[PDB]
Amino acid sequence: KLKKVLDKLRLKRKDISEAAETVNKVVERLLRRMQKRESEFKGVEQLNTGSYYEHVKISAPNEFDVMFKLEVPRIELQEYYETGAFYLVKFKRIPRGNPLSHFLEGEVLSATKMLSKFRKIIKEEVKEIKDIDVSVEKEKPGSPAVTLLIRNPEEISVDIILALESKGSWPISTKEGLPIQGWLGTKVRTNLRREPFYLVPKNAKDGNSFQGETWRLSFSHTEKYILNNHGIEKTCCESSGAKCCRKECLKLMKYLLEQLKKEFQELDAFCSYHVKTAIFHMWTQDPQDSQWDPRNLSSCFDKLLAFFLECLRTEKLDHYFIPKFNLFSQELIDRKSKEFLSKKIEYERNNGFPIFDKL
Amino acid sequence: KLKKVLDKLRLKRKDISEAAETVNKVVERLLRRMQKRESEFKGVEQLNTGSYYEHVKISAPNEFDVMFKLEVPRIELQEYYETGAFYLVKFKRIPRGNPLSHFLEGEVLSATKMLSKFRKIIKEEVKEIKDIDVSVEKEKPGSPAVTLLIRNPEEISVDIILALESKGSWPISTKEGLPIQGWLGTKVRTNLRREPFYLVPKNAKDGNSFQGETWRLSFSHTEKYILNNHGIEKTCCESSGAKCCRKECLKLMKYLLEQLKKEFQELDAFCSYHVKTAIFHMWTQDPQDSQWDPRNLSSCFDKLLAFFLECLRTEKLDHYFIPKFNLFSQELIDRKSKEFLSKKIEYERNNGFPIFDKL
DNA sequence: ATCTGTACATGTACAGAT
DNA sequence: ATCTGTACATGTACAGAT
DNA sequence: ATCTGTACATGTACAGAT
DNA sequence: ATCTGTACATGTACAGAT
Ligand SMILES: Nc1nc(=O)c2ncn([C@@H]3O[C@@H]4COP(=O)(O)O[C@H]5[C@@H](O)[C@H](n6cnc7c(N)ncnc76)O[C@@H]5COP(=O)(O)O[C@@H]3[C@@H]4O)c2[nH]1
Ligand SMILES: Nc1nc(=O)c2ncn([C@@H]3O[C@@H]4COP(=O)(O)O[C@H]5[C@@H](O)[C@H](n6cnc7c(N)ncnc76)O[C@@H]5COP(=O)(O)O[C@@H]3[C@@H]4O)c2[nH]1
Ligand SMILES: [Zn+2]
Ligand SMILES: [Zn+2]
Repeated sequence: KLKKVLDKLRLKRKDISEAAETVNKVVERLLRRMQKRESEFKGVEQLNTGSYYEHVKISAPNEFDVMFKLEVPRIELQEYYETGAFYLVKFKRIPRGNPLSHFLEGEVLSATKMLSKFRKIIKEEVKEIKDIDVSVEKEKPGSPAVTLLIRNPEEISVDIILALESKGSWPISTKEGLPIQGWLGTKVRTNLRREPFYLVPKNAKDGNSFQGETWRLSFSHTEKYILNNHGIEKTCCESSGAKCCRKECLKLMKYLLEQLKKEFQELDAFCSYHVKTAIFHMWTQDPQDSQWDPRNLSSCFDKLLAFFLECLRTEKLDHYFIPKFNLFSQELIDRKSKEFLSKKIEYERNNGFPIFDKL
Repeated sequence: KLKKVLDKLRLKRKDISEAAETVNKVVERLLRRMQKRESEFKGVEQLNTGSYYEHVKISAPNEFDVMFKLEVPRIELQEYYETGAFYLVKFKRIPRGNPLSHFLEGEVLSATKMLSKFRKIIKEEVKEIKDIDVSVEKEKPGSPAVTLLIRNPEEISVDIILALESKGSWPISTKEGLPIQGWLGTKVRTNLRREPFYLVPKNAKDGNSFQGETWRLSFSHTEKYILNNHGIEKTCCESSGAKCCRKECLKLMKYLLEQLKKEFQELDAFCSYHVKTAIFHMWTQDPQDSQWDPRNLSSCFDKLLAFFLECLRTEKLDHYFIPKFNLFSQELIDRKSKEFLSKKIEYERNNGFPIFDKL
């Protein structure tokens, strides 16, 4: 039943090969451009993130996410009023003459300006490439990405995401986040929090305050580690261990949402990150690998579904790394929208998911 | 029962404080002296190893192992007669002002010369210490250590072990070693094998060829890791996890052997590394954390005893990292000594462990 | 001036103490 | 059940080197 | 400092086994 | 139907070389 759907969603070796050689050509070229050109982004480094590199991409290999991360030195952060996830970045002491002088304002590092130069460089280099059909997608407000459209023959999107890499303690808003103690352990949590944290040029809204200079926290690196080290036993899904169905529940849920979203404009507010967050919480609630036995795929998916509905009903979905940050606040997502998704999901669930059969 | 014995073997904090303050001073001063002038050992680095840092030291904190390890860049290893564990080290390059030219014995690096110099410097530094009563112990045949004897009132041994560090991949003799795949897993094993490997002086005084140019492999770093990360579950012995009794079993077995060795000179051939190796094999054999439940301390200890007895009776105890290196070979330990230990352990096992009550 | 090796600063798992 | 000393990892300050 | 080489994890594919 | 085992492919870490 769901086995058949997973067979459908499973990427094909040839397709992965073909898509990857092309994306890697383009990304390589861009990345070389960033340092080989005496730019203000010299020293930038590649970190692949997201579904494809987490092995939870479904249907086709047509979306690739990449961070270009730049080690900015000692910076001071300021919480963009009690969101937890948004900040203004100032320099403790401006060492001066540095690459990012012209991105500053009043001791503040403007996300908009820096992103716009990043973008300008990217468009410029993209015009300079002749063996691949590749263009730059129109900018979306509220997006930290510069997105590329490649037509191999087939359509592939690539998000190039500029990120500041900071090596200090994680911000205090994350102190109670990443609650993996009973699941992946305290040693894993402590190690993960010894890793750098990332800031991303996503603008905060209202259109009120310092919208354009605002950055946002990102833990794409931590999420990648988790997705690939997801068991309570060290050998989960390893060649000398036993398979679980955690990844496949993520795939099915992502598929449900993708399908519902294709059909219904009313679901625009919702996204795959909501599903990823919800399953992270579920993996926390039920840490034992035995609670994700492949033979229990259906019930596992069902429990995931019920949890998601609960989140819609209570209108609460806390960011996994930032507890105070409610992804389903009435501010972010309209109540009517959550009732709508609730009803659609309940429909599909109660009728053996007809929408898994269509295209 | 055995729990009361473990209560007796538990180290006291006040003792730990006292011993560690002194040990750390002396080690600190030696490492610093090595790091000075134009000594051959400049660049040497410190790695604390063995029981005390594995948290399996018993009775008193009166023994400390510390590795002074030196990276040796270009390096070629020749195996010593298919023994798996023993090698000659050759620099197939030119000195270029090499600090180790002085120890070169025509293409090869001499263990005994290097050790001799290391030791001479240590002795010299120890003379300049007037705070505490610390002396250098008479050299022991077959020992890669310069041993210090500190009278901190209480007598304390500090083994300063000279080591060569190579960052290349491990020698082929270890390919089928470290069989942790069904226990700690493939990712863990790959990571450990990405770590450097060590070489320490064999320093036998037997009389055989290449006696003073023979080094032995060492993985005390890896062993430390395994001891501190010993569960199939990432949360084993953590604060949101379940305690197991693996280390407690190691403690009991170490204690049985120590008591017997102090009573009977017949057991000089045996050492604690034998029980460490046996228990690593047991942990591979019985990988589930539920096979080391604290409630089953007697059973677990007993199965360990049973296993160990067979090793004596079949004359086989494979080095965990080097399969073909048999620690109980006829050539290392006499059948009489093995029979003697077998009978001692059998007796102990079948009559309440009276030796646990001694002293 | 600027640079950087050394060692202090901070955090927490582990396991003894109370 | 909580409190707490050691070992250990990583971030960062500044003296003395350049 | 930038790059290639090596090893092995993560995947898919598909013929022969259960 | 599912499992197993071999072949096939990419992603990622990091030693070591110029
Ligand atoms: N990845 C991610 N992290 C979030 O915290 C987040 N919050 C909302 N969303 C939305 O989920 C959807 C799917 O994300 P995808 O990864 O496929 O592409 C994302 C991703 O490649 C990148 N991106 C967005 N936020 C971040 C982030 N915090 N860190 C790194 N990359 C990010 O920009 C793309 C678009 O972001 P948005 O147009 O703002 O909204 C996304 C998107 O609609 C998020 N997506
Ligand atoms: N650690 C260790 N690794 C071995 O492969 C080995 N083979 C035999 N032995 C013997 O176990 C006994 C207890 O070891 P301990 O750790 O307390 O002190 C050891 C330890 O501090 C150190 N040492 C010995 N072998 C090594 C080694 N291979 N690597 C690092 N250090 C070592 O020098 C001390 C004396 O060594 P030996 O007199 O050669 O024989 C030892 C010892 O009699 C070994 N011990
Ligand atoms: Zn798994
Ligand atoms: Zn344990």
